[PDB]
Amino acid sequence: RGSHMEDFVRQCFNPMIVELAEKAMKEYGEDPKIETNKFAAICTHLEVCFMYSDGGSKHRFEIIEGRDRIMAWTVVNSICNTTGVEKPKFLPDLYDYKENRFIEIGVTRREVHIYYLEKANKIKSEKTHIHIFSFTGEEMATKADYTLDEESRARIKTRLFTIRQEMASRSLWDSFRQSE
Amino acid sequence: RGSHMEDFVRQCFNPMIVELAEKAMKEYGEDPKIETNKFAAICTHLEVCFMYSDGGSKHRFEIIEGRDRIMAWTVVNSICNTTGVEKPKFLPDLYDYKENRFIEIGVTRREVHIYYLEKANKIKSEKTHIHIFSFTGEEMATKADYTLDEESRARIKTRLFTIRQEMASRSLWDSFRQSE
Amino acid sequence: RGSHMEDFVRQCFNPMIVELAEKAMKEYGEDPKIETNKFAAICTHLEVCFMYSDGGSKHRFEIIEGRDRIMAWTVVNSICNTTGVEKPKFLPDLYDYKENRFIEIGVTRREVHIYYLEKANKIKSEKTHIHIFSFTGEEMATKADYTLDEESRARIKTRLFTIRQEMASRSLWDSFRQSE
Amino acid sequence: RGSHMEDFVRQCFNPMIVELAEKAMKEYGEDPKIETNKFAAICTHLEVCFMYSDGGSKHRFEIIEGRDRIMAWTVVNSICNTTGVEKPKFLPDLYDYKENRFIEIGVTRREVHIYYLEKANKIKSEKTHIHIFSFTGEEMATKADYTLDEESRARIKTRLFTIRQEMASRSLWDSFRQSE
Amino acid sequence: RGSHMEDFVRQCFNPMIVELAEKAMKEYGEDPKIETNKFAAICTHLEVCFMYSDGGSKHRFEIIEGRDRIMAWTVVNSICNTTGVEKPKFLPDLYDYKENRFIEIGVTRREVHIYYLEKANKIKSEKTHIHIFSFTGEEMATKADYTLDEESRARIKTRLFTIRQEMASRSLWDSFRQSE
Amino acid sequence: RGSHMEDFVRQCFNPMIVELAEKAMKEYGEDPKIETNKFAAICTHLEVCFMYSDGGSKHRFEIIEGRDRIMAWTVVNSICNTTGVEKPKFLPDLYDYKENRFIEIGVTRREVHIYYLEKANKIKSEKTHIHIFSFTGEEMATKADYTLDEESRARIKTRLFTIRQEMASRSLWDSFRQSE
Amino acid sequence: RGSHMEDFVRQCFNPMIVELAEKAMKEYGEDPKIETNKFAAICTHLEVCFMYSDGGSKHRFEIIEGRDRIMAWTVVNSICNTTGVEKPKFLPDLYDYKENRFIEIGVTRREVHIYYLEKANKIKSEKTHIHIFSFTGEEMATKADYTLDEESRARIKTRLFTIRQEMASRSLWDSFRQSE
Amino acid sequence: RGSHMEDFVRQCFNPMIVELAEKAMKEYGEDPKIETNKFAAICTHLEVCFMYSDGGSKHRFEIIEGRDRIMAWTVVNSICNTTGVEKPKFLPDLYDYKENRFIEIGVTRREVHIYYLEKANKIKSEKTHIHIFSFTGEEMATKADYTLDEESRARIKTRLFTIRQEMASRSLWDSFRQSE
Ligand SMILES: COc1cc(CCNC(=O)c2nc(-c3ccccc3C)[nH]c(=O)c2O)ccc1O
Ligand SMILES: COc1cc(CCNC(=O)c2nc(-c3ccccc3C)[nH]c(=O)c2O)ccc1O
Ligand SMILES: COc1cc(CCNC(=O)c2nc(-c3ccccc3C)[nH]c(=O)c2O)ccc1O
Ligand SMILES: COc1cc(CCNC(=O)c2nc(-c3ccccc3C)[nH]c(=O)c2O)ccc1O
Ligand SMILES: COc1cc(CCNC(=O)c2nc(-c3ccccc3C)[nH]c(=O)c2O)ccc1O
Ligand SMILES: COc1cc(CCNC(=O)c2nc(-c3ccccc3C)[nH]c(=O)c2O)ccc1O
Ligand SMILES: COc1cc(CCNC(=O)c2nc(-c3ccccc3C)[nH]c(=O)c2O)ccc1O
Ligand SMILES: [Mn+2]
Ligand SMILES: [Mn+2]
Ligand SMILES: [Mn+2]
Ligand SMILES: [Mn+2]
Ligand SMILES: [Mn+2]
Ligand SMILES: [Mn+2]
Ligand SMILES: [Mn+2]
Ligand SMILES: [Mn+2]
Ligand SMILES: [Mn+2]
Ligand SMILES: [Mn+2]
Ligand SMILES: [Mn+2]
Ligand SMILES: [Mn+2]
Ligand SMILES: [Mn+2]
Ligand SMILES: [Mn+2]
Ligand SMILES: [Mn+2]
Ligand SMILES: [Mn+2]
Repeated sequence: RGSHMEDFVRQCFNPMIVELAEKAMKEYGEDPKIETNKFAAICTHLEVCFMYSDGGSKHRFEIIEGRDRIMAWTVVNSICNTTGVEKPKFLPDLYDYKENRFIEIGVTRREVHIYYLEKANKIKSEKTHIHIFSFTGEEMATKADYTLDEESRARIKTRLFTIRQEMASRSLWDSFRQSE
Repeated sequence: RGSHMEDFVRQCFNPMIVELAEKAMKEYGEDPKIETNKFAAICTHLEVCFMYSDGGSKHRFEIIEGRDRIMAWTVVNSICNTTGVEKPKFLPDLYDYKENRFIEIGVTRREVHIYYLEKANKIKSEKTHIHIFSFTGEEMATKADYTLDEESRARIKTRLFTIRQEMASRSLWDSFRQSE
Repeated sequence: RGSHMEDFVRQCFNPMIVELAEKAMKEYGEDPKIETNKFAAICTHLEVCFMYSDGGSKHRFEIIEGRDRIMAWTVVNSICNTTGVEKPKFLPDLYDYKENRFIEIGVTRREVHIYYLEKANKIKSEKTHIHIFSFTGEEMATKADYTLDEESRARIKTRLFTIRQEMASRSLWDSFRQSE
Repeated sequence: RGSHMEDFVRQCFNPMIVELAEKAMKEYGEDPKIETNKFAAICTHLEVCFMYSDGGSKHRFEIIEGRDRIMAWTVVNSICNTTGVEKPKFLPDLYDYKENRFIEIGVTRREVHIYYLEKANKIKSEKTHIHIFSFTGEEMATKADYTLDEESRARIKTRLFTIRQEMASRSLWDSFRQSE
Repeated sequence: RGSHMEDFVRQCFNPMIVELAEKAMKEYGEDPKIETNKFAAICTHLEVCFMYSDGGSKHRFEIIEGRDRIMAWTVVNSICNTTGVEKPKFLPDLYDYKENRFIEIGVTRREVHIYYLEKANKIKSEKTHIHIFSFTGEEMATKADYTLDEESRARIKTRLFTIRQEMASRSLWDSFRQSE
Repeated sequence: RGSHMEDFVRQCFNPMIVELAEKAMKEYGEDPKIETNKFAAICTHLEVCFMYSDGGSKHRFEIIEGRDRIMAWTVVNSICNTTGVEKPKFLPDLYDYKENRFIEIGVTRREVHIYYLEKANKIKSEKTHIHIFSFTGEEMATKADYTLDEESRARIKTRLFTIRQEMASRSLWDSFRQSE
Repeated sequence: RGSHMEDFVRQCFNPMIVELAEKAMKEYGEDPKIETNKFAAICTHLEVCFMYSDGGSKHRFEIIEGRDRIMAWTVVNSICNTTGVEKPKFLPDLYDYKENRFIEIGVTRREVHIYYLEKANKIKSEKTHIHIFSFTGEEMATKADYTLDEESRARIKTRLFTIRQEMASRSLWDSFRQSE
Repeated sequence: RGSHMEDFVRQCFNPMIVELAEKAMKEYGEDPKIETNKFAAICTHLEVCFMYSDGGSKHRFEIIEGRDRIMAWTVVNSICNTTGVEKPKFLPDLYDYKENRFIEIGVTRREVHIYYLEKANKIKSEKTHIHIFSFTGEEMATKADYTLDEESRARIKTRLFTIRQEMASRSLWDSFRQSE
């Protein structure tokens, strides 16, 4: 195939992140060698999810994203059958042991307002918290509750804009934006 | 022997946990290859004990469980001869340097109410704190003092229900429950 | 799913071997959680291939098995376009830099005579060397040329019979044999 | 070349620090083998920058110094395009996610009063925070805001005076002072 | 020589601790193979010093003990020439960046009251803080200021009584006590 | 218990060797804390077995000693069912893939002539090769076939005499000799 | 800059190789970010040099390439002043302790005949051995003496053709060939 | 002290070598901080001894140099009491299990002829093999038997001349030569 995007994704993200995004796509019948613009998105979404859980206390979050589909639903059941939160219809990204809610992390190339509206329409669970990030530096969260401290969220926005700059420096950003 | 339980225990728990539970059973004349349902219990009890001490401050707990019988009693003596707490009749699991008391950790497959009553009858030391966990997500502690924060205890309950789900997914949970 | 085979495969083989066999099946639309008898075969075939290359000199073999389908064909092309050997129709397992030939490694649960005959009918390349191993301790190679020393091949047969014993000790061998 | 300074710098500083200072000089057309007094300064400035970021919270600082010139400006842009701080004219050393400002770290062999005055004249950005350290144990910061706790800044002053003592013990301090 | 004490010291303490105590004795013309009772004391004193600095914040303490005689005095000078504290007459064990004072750590086999009185008579520096521990579980500190939290000091007392029990279990404690 | 032997064994042998000898004794109902003279023998026998297999080629030997009783018999069966050698009545120490025979390694504190005669009377398998070492530097092997090169066997004799010297230097050798 | 070549070079070669080629170019006033086609050549030449020394015995070769210019000439002097070989006019790549000669390794994108002729004209040292490799699988060496075994040289040719295939798969080979 | 030699020795030799030479001098009442020219010699002698044993087979040599005085004599006794070689009067450097003799390694700054004559006069053991190296590239061995292959000895001579060049590049060689 030989995509400049694919080689950039392998140089941009940590090797363990690339491996999980590969397993995530293959589990859903997708090839990172051809769906390279996607490939960059699951890597980006995975890193943001891991930096998100890195914020806060040690035992605060339970990481759902990055596990296999069967195991992620197993941990979701264990969380629901121990706390009492209703089972979400779709797989969330994290669970906040401090606020007692599931968190859906979103990373958008378009306006934060549109994605969240698209995400909120999907999740009929209602109780699931939504937190959206953009590649321009904006963010949007449910009830204006941004969960983490400002410094942890600012670190995520900075990294997102760095991925955007490195992509545009290789003339790959325009195709990345016009693909979501 | 070739027990599905034994292979599940080795896949479910961290290798160091399995090694300590093996040494614990062998020290008391028990073979994990035949007493597989037990084998899963010492592993579960060991992990809960280690996640428990992982909660709280750095120097808060002294881990008694997981040591050899002679060395565990040596540390118990050192704690008693330095603080002044009475020597317990039976080996506890942890010592809380913050609350100045020994902690007995229990993990039950039956109702939390029965196990604690069974545990409290045994410990005539009285001063020893009891903290029970169940595979269904409930917990019971002495004087309603649960020692740790809610997030640390919720992480233990979630892991316990995951072990239950993985066991039932292999048709091994029913024999595990009807063996305590 | 919860298969005793799946847990045995994870306990029997080295973790890196299990990961490569997982990626190998998923690349060809197969799930190790349901195709557990297969899952044990790619792991077994992978280990035999790696012990095979472990025999002989340092730079003797080029390992084709265990790579992704695209990369394995890239190395096959490089070997053909540098030595002059004809491109095989199917992906082989190794290349012998000493004998200047590709090697197809086979591991059979049935009689070695049948598998090799089945393998030789497939490879019209003719030049590709075939080396078959069985779980009973027999082996068969092209032109009676067994490539490696007797000690290296004996180590492979011993390991194969150990996998057979561990499988039969868990009542999983009968289903493994009646599935090839 | 064979400079006593060069061998002292390699023995005094951590190997990773020496490698970054080497790459920093070579990127700007300087050879650490001849510009040995300089070589000791970029190493010293690099370590102080890393101990500075080591103070405070986990996600507090973004380390600009120690990166390549192109990548450091990329992170500066990402910070400016996400928070809104004006782009500084010169490359700073850190960014404080807590106070929302860039920090310029200075290490002087002369009086702290002169260096800061020289530094403040250069940075027309105004918003950039300046923090100066000396090899005698004094420090000077903008608006008397020293950012970190006293213990973290005291650790930096102690290390600086140790470098001075080790240098003077080798008769290399006098040439180091008369070279800034 | 073949001393039971020497083999116990190597089994009781961490290997890095044993190496530093060896270098400490040899620097002062002492052989751990014959002065085995001493050998156990520098190891004990070294571990207590390291557990002491392990208490408190990250940048709180500067470890003087465990360095070579020349380097320890270099760091003492740097601390004195940066904070302003008077140079102590004898080498202390730690410096408290929080309380701005040097700390002398003592471990006694006799009554805590006698050792501290012996230590206080030696240090004419006056400003140096003294903190004594005993193998029986008692402690004594200057101005009743024990610097660390109760849990960190209780961990040190517990370890000291464990060393006493292991020594007495080998009939080596009586000679250890009658040698200070 | 507090045995000088036990502390010497932990200081003399590599930690992994001590762990295997511990598991070996406990599997056969023996406590290394009281049976200390024995404890030194399984450690010595284990190291000699590992240095023995270290001699020769890479795939030459299959290590039977050091495995659990069930797994060692599994590998013995695999070797017998693949080569054709008769199943030995007692567990041997190694299998020689080069000479096609099992090897029984013996380490004696008495005369090599007596032990081998005692060993040969036990093994009715006849085909099993016997190789005896002594703590004085002598050795005896079946059919005068010493399997390995002279340098590898000389390294084993040297190590054995070093263990003897270290034991006698602690007045533990006399009890060690009068206990076989 | 954002070159597809630069990202491919970082994905194709081992990270340590990329670091040495970076230091090699910067030492000679070249930037791998703009001279990307070159950047791929020093990486390729470096790997071939390291695989070359990997062939043969343990102490056979002394690696000159990959060191700094000053240190490489130091080792060249030591080799000349100990064996007696004349000092070469230009820095070679290796020294063969077996054949007692320096080796110049060449990797060409054009015909092997032209490069060697260009190389031989440069080296007036005459005694220096020349060994050329091409990306098509051919090789040329002085006096038809190819130094290493066929398997080691075949491994180098295979890797070279793999780099060519990966480059052409990204449409970067044509610019790579038309740049030597 | 601050010696350019001391800093060069720490930069020139591997850290483990420097630590052993430090322990070797301190065991004999010598300080590497003042006896810096010596300090460079024990490091040089230690490395040559380790490269010497690195030549030849795996179990060929027993390394005597680099151990403590008591332990080195213990291994010497074990070698003498197992092979039968007479106990040497002075501590040798290695034992050759292949040739059955002790080896004394010498490194001279003067003529090889003088040192060996000085060494041979000392060793009345006669059976001990002597092998001398010089910093100019010459060597001298007993009975013209140089033990190792030419390539292994040539690697030692090359390293010795590199140490000489690095020393002379720092104006430290002249004092090093005029101190033996
Ligand atoms: C759809 O196929 C895949 C499925 C998974 C696992 C489940 N998906 C998520 O969890 C998830 N996916 C996305 C996402 C990413 C790229 C394109 C489209 C979307 C919608 N954005 C999230 O925020 C999120 O949480 C992983 C990779 C895939 O390619
Ligand atoms: C009984 O034999 C063993 C003894 C030990 C060490 C001492 N036991 C405990 O500390 C302990 N045991 C249990 C426990 C676990 C399984 C079945 C029955 C019980 C009662 N539950 C605890 O809560 C606890 O603290 C370890 C493993 C054994 O199999
Ligand atoms: C078929 O789907 C898969 C394909 C691959 C990669 C290509 N296959 C081989 O290379 C290969 N496969 C087998 C094999 C293994 C199990 C069942 C059936 C067979 C026929 N036996 C070989 O000897 C061999 O060389 C890996 C795992 C798969 O499940
Ligand atoms: C000038 O050439 C180099 C440039 C860099 C990168 C950019 N420079 C800094 O960031 C920087 N330099 C200095 C500095 C250090 C030594 C002498 C003179 C000065 C002025 N003091 C800082 O405080 C600082 O922030 C690194 C090493 C160089 O040699
Ligand atoms: C005296 O010779 C040695 C000197 C040092 C370094 C300086 N000494 C201390 O720092 C120090 N020594 C002791 C100490 C320990 C054992 C016996 C007697 C005493 C008095 N108790 C401390 O509290 C302390 O701080 C180390 C080991 C020695 O053997
Ligand atoms: C007997 O109980 C134990 C059993 C094992 C495993 C099986 N035993 C051997 O394999 C084995 N034992 C011995 C041996 C060692 C000490 C005392 C007596 C003897 C006779 N000498 C061998 O040469 C040998 O091969 C390990 C440790 C034990 O304590
Ligand atoms: C003399 O004091 C020390 C003793 C030792 C251990 C025993 N010495 C040797 O083994 C040894 N010494 C030397 C040597 C080295 C420097 C100056 C003088 C000499 C004569 N040359 C050898 O060849 C050798 O074998 C180590 C370091 C010392 O400083
Ligand atoms: Mn998700
Ligand atoms: Mn999401
Ligand atoms: Mn317990
Ligand atoms: Mn319990
Ligand atoms: Mn295949
Ligand atoms: Mn195959
Ligand atoms: Mn800067
Ligand atoms: Mn600065
Ligand atoms: Mn002290
Ligand atoms: Mn003290
Ligand atoms: Mn045995
Ligand atoms: Mn035996
Ligand atoms: Mn070159
Ligand atoms: Mn070249
Ligand atoms: Mn010597
Ligand atoms: Mn010598």
